[PDB]
Amino acid sequence: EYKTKVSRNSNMSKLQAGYLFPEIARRRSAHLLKYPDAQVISLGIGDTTEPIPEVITSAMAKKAHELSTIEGYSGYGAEQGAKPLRAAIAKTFYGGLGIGDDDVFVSDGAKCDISRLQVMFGSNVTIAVQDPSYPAYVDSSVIMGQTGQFNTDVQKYGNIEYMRCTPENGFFPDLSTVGRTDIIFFCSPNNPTGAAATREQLTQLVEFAKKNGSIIVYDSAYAMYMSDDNPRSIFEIPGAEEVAMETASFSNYAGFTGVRLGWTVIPKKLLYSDGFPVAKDFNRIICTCFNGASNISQAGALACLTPEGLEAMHKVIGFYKENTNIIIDTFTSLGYDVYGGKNAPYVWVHFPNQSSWDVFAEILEKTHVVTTPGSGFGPGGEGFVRVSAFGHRENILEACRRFKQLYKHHH
Amino acid sequence: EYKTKVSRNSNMSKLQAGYLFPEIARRRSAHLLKYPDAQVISLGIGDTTEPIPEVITSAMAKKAHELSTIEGYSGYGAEQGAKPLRAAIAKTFYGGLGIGDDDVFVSDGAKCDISRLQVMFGSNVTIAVQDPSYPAYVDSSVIMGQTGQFNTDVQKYGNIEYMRCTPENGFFPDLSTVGRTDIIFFCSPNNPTGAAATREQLTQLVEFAKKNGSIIVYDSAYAMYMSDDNPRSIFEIPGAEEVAMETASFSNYAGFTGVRLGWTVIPKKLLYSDGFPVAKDFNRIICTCFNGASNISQAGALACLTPEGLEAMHKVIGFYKENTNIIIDTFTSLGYDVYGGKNAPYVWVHFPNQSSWDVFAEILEKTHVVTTPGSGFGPGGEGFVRVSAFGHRENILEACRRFKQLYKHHHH
Ligand SMILES: Cc1ncc(COP(=O)(O)O)c(C=O)c1O
Ligand SMILES: Cc1ncc(COP(=O)(O)O)c(C=O)c1O
Repeated sequence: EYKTKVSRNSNMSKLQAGYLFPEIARRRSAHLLKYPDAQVISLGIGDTTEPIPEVITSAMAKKAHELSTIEGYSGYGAEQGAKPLRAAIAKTFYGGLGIGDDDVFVSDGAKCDISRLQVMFGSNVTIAVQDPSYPAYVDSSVIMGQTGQFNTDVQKYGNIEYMRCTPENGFFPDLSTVGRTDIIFFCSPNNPTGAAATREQLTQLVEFAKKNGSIIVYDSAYAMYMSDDNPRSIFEIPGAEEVAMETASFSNYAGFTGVRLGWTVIPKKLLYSDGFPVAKDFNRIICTCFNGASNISQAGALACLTPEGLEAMHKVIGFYKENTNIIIDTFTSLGYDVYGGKNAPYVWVHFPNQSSWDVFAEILEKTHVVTTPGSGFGPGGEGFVRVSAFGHRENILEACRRFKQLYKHHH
Repeated sequence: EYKTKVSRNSNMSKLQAGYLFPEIARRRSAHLLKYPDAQVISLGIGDTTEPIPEVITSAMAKKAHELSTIEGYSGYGAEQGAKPLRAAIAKTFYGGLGIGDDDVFVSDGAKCDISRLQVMFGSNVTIAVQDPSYPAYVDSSVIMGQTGQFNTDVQKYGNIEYMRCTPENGFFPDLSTVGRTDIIFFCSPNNPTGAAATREQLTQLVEFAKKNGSIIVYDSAYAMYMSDDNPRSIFEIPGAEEVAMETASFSNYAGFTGVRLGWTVIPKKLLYSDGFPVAKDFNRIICTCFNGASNISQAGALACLTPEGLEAMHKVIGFYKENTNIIIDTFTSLGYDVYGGKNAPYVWVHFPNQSSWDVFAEILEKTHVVTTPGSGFGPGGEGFVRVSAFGHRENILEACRRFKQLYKHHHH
């Protein structure tokens, strides 16, 4: 066979396996070939299942129709997003926190922003992550050349600072043990533990970044699931504006997982060591590497941030929070240590003396329920399994009855 | 003021100015402050102006409504795109060229794919570009670290092979003079020159890439504007499957500039030097750095690839081709050497012995028409201005009447 003379990107070779979620999808597909009539219930990837509220879809349908008219047609939009949407985001989520419309950048989702932020930061920064955490932070770091190879003894990539988060520390790292890095990725409520940092803990985090001259990338994608009285935005901590940016999404709030609409906020006072504003470089990246979120998706997001939109999202969130309680009760009554579920739509279940890939396979084989192995979120995830609360009520109820039946005489 | 201790990305520092199109927007604004009552006509950025066909927007509205129903709701899609859409793309545009559904990757636009491909290739490859060409290829290369500093003497970033395309070489590089690189970005019909490579030229291109062991990134975003009998896909050249990929969009076909939907095709036989298939690394990128094109946008694209969708896109394209003819005739009758226009919805007008930024400024100053200076597309664009044919008919006719009044004493 012919081969080119182009060298494969050595950062791609570093990656230890495929991305977590497609690999779960692969195993689900294999299972369905093995048992074509299996009634599979999917609680692995956190994919929303309930319809998008009509007030939101009507707005998208209306925009689509307007595109067929002379007066309603629009072409390229500003890569930063429509001004009225940036304004609605700024006031709805950051009103009174000193965030301006120009600090908000509308994206086609938070996953995409994590990678565009990483292009911006470039190959020469070092990163810290919660351990466990959402796998995109680590993988985007490897892709951009910020790391060494995967070390199989400790299950870590070289040159990444993995901050230890455990049941024992309430899933917040001991910052006195964490080494200095350029960037700190911090998710609250955290995926997969469900842990939400308190005001005191976030104050420690900002003080730590300030002393270290670090940039916090704060992921608030589950913040509207907060039940405890904790801050929902990093900008609620005075001084955050000098050290932090925030990324979020409509995915988990309006069921926009397939519609594609999120945002990032980068404050005016966030500067590199030469004084250059970080926001200006992010603007260059989005003007060069992106052409804006879909106009229809933007029209949907605008409808979300109205009294009727917020009421509709609140209801959807409430439904999923009810699902979470069902799942919590099931595993608790079976005698497992169960974490999270209070401030997030998933639960983090401890399975001692088994690898989480083995647990995943066993649950899928015996109950036809898809979960997420905890090791997929980093080495501190080993021995845990994440179970999503996103599903139709009847499916959540059925998955729990399957779990109880399997584990009742054994645990 | 407080500053972090994080070093600015040295590749961002390398960039010479802002992206071209935001810079034009800046000058347009400043012009409106100077002339508050001016009736500005924009023939600058290639932004579509006519409504999307109803057959297509109806499909998008229907999908939106379906998302409000139990049965019609869908969440995350395959990051690679809906299978029926990959299948429709593969058959409509590549039927008989040996492209499978699994070789097609649906995106939210060609501009985004170019930068995702650049993340995949990484910082250690070298690139070649047409000179002139669409500025994202160069700028994405600088951002990824593939270049040296900008040299102001020659107006070029170090370590990029700029392949000069001129009236004297028929707007196709003299490949015998082009140095070896890893990647060759090649756009046909070309933006900004409008030139479409012939079957013979593309054959030379594939032969060149094969001998150099290069990967061609073929940009066909204007291929449906083809009037001459020239190939529309690189995969029409036997051997292309070993050295080429293709990136395209619905932007210029259905007015999807704001809707956001494109694709990239990477064939099975395209391998890095260690035998690893390039498509597998692109798949890792789009599964890690992207979460799929919008479901609504995909439903619109699926509706494009039907008898009714194709007829409607044909009509839209035909309207812009007629605008292009109006513009060509105007500059021709004014005594200018005018290029492109035949196979693409823009015209590449020669203004020799002037700086193109100066010509840009003069046209805007006197006629209130925005164009694009050729040097925004690289040093090989110096001496030319690109004029877009995207506009309402009355706006095209009015711009042409203003050009005629501006330039009537230049030639007899
Ligand atoms: C922790 C976390 N970060 C980022 C994302 C990416 O979200 P998006 O759907 O907007 O691309 C997700 C998925 O919802 C997530 O759970
Ligand atoms: C030559 C060329 N390539 C790529 C693009 C990007 O297209 P988009 O992101 O709208 O799909 C354009 C603009 O239409 C272009 O002119």
